[PDB]
Amino acid sequence: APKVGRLIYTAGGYFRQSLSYLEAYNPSDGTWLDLADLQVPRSGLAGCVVGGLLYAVGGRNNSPDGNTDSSALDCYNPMTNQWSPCAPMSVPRNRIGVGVIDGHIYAVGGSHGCIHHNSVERYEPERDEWHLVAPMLTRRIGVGVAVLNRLLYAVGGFDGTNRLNSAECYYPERNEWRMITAMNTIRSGAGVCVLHNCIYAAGGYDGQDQLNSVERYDVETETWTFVAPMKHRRSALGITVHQGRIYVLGGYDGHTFLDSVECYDPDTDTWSEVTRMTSGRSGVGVAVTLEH
Amino acid sequence: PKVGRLIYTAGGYFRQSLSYLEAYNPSDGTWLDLADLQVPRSGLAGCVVGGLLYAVGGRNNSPDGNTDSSALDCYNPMTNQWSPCAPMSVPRNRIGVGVIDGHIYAVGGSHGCIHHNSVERYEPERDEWHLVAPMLTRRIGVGVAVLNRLLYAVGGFDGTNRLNSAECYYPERNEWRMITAMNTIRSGAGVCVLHNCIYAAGGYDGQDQLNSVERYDVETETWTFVAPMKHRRSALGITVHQGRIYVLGGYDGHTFLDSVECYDPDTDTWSEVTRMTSGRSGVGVAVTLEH
Ligand SMILES: O=C(O)[C@H]1CCCC[C@H]1C(=O)N1CCc2ccccc2[C@H]1CN1C(=O)c2ccccc2C1=O
Ligand code: NA
Repeated sequence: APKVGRLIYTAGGYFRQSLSYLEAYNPSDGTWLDLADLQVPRSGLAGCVVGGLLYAVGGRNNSPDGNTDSSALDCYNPMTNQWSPCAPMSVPRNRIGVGVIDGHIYAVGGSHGCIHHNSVERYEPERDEWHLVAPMLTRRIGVGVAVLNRLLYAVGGFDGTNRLNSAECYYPERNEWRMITAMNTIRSGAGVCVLHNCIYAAGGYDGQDQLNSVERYDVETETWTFVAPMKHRRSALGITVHQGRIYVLGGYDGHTFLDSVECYDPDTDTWSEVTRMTSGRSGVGVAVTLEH
Repeated sequence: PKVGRLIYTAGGYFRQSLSYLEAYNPSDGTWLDLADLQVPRSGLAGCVVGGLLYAVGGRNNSPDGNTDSSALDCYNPMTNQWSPCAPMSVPRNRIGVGVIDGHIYAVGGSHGCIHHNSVERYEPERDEWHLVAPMLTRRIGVGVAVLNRLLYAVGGFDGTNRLNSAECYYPERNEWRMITAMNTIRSGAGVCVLHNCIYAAGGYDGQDQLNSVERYDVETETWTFVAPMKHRRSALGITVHQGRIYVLGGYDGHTFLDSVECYDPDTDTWSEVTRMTSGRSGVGVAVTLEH
């Protein structure tokens, strides 16, 4: 009983300045929707869907006349096509990673000016409150976050001095972090998601170049393995999964800003370009309408 | 009375950091296309000392990468050539500068996350930078004016909030003192001196771009609004030529302005006198000195 009419949202991003675009792609018919724009333009933000509502978390408003790190949590309702402000986070978080467990949004890492966060906080939609949980073992900005077996995985990033290939796993019931096996490649701003019980890490920045390589983590073998690489090299990419296929949206390749949207098929182990965004951008917040 | 003075505009930003050097003559209304900067940059500040234009600080903002500048480059109008001078101790994007007794003061600015309260002074004869007493507040996007041999730092951004505050530097004592705060919060506003009053035109208050203009009389210690500009503009270049303020370019929230307005203090009115060859923001502006 698969759900029909699910939409891959893309919120915010950067192209010469921070963007406020909210657009929705339908993978079935291949159409794009031009939805209500963000109140404040934002890049380096993260997107997630909880209970039929899209959330935009953290980021930064990069403009020609100054920069401002965001602690904002804004909620988009598809029925009304309207953004509504929620309770803001305890601290601003640019280049943030987020994950959802038991209907609560986890805000992981990110930066506030010079402060590279290892702190993590949890949002409860029912009472509109943020609360700090156990902090990470490593400071991480540009961190990719994945949820698997009711555990939160923080993958890659940048601690302020070193660019990270390491990763750690959070345990909500115990409230503690534990380091897992490090990746084969150093990655900051990589697209991290979960597909068929494996944590993927696509693209990112290794300190030298933007990456097109993709590797997945099998939790039982505790081993990172390379799969088919993407066509285009990209960091700060939006990522998500829809009906057994990973979708990577936009990004930055060291020179241009990508409008390309590649689609990974795990059965054949091949990437294919399915569509293009209305304009090239990086640092977007991406999510999908939930299954059921 | 010197004639043939030129309003220079160096650097700027449109899509990426620019390396334009153009000069406007207010007398005949002509534009000159002079030698380009060796490295493109925006958020810089321009000043003239002894017949030589200087380009201080800034930021090479491009799609390939972003790099804050600690560079001092000197333009000679006789040779139409840029020459590199001794660099500053630290990079300073969105810098403010003022000249006192032939020395260039580099005030505030940013180096990535770091918002400077530090100030350093350049000696053209020795080609040396030296740190003086730091400001009481960290300021980026600060406007600098020089009146009665005192340097005034007006407005800006301290890393958390945009500022309406201002402070005055005393070169002989080497210390800063807070003056009366502005009526409006301003970052990236055009600050200059005219008829013994420190003007503060436009800017960015965090929410919107401003068209309002207010001036500070040093004796009354009071900020007072004057006639506002036609266009709302932040990150604008500003200068004074024969008793009239000239604001060049800027950013209005949507477009990058090519407009150049001119303020007449006798009538308290602005008027569009010319257009730049292309719209831009974060330009370094200065004028040929008067006798
Ligand atoms: O995040 C920021 O501070 C600002 C800095 C100014 C540009 C926007 C943004 C930024 O740099 N991002 C996007 C968000 C994001 C999110 C996660 C990881 C990395 C990033 C990097 C990716 N990236 C670059 O490194 C870069 C360098 C130069 C131009 C454009 C870019 C670019 O798009
Ligand atoms: Na903006």
